[PDB]
Amino acid sequence: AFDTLFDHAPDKLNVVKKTLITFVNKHLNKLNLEVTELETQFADGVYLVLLMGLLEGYFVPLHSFFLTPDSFEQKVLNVSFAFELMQDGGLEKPKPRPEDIVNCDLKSTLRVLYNLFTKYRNVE
Amino acid sequence: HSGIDFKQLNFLTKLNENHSGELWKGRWQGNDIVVKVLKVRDWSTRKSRDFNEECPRLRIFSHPNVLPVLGACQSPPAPHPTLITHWMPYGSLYNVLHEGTNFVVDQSQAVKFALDMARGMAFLHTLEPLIPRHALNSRSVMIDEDMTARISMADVKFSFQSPGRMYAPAWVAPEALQKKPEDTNRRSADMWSFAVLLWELVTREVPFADLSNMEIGMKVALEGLRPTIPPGISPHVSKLMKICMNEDPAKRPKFDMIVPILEKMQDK
Ligand SMILES: Nc1ncnc2c1ncn2[C@@H]1O[C@H](COP(=O)(O)OP(=O)(O)OP(=O)(O)O)[C@@H](O)[C@H]1O
Ligand SMILES: [Mn+2]
Repeated sequence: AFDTLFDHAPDKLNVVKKTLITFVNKHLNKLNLEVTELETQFADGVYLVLLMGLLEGYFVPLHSFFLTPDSFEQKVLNVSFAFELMQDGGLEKPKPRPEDIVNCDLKSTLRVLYNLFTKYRNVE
Repeated sequence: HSGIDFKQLNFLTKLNENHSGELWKGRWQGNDIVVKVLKVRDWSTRKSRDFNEECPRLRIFSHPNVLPVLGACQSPPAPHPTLITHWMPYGSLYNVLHEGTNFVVDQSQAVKFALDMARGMAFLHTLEPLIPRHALNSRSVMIDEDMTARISMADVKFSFQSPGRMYAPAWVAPEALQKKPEDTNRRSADMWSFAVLLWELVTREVPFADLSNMEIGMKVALEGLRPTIPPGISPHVSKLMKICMNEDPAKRPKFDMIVPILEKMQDK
């Protein structure tokens, strides 16, 4: 579905990747933070945590996650916490394992970002 | 300590649904009430036990500026962990200040609100230990039939209730945006919240209204974002607001210290 899109529609894929860069910068720039590379910039879980708060209307106390993660483990925990916030916002449990995000699997990352886009289309 | 029987509740009209669950206006045992229905993902026996242990502390009947939780329905056997409190005709301080289409409260009433809240907080600060996860803000204070402001015990967050999400960071002390509660002087953190309430009573504006909650918490915590002290106010109100919002938590007064200051401001 999204896989068919990832694997067999490169022209669409870039239009979609384009959609996503605009979609995520719409929000993170408010924190003076920019996303230029979808492939890695969400790997450590921080932006996903900050994005969820920007998207669902709350602040995340800095003691609730690792703002500057110091290990693979802390990144995993951040992604997992972000995935929990996603489910609190009403999304079904994400298909990728938190490790897949941290390991920079592009399909996995884009799936998560795509499901966010399709949910949070109209948020300003 | 079996709590309130959920089946006895008369649900009259739904007032809200949000991240926490829902709120209804209702009736129970001749009381006009609101019913807060908490929706919780991965509800467990541990969380249920926790709810039943946390609720009793909110049943505070001994201070006129504290609005008790009347009781709670344990879940099971109730469909959802639920709590009840008296219906307050004017709703929240936030409603009265920011959403008051009928009338605008005058500054004398604003001073009385500040005094009511200070008295209520001084009382709550006598409790040992403090009630956990109690945050002071204009949404968590109610206004009764006679314009008495009352701290909303039904607004105290449960251990399982949106942990790691703050929906009203604008009233939170900078240290409290970043440090675990155990690592802060909670009473000083609460005085910061009161200082923001003072600012809100003076401006009749929502603090940082042009910013999202995530922007607010990130900028106050890490960029030094502060309310600007309003111009054209007495040196006395100015001095009070300043000391309550001291960057140094240790230098902020206690509530019991500002009570007499507020009392003199009604009528010296
Ligand atoms: N005791 C009460 N009497 C009358 N109205 C109330 C009372 N408590 C709350 N309300 C009203 O119900 C509205 C919704 O409150 P609700 O608790 O659902 O949301 P909230 O306080 O913004 O968020 P939270 O779920 O974190 O407590 C409030 O804005 C207020 O107008
Ligand atoms: Mn509430």
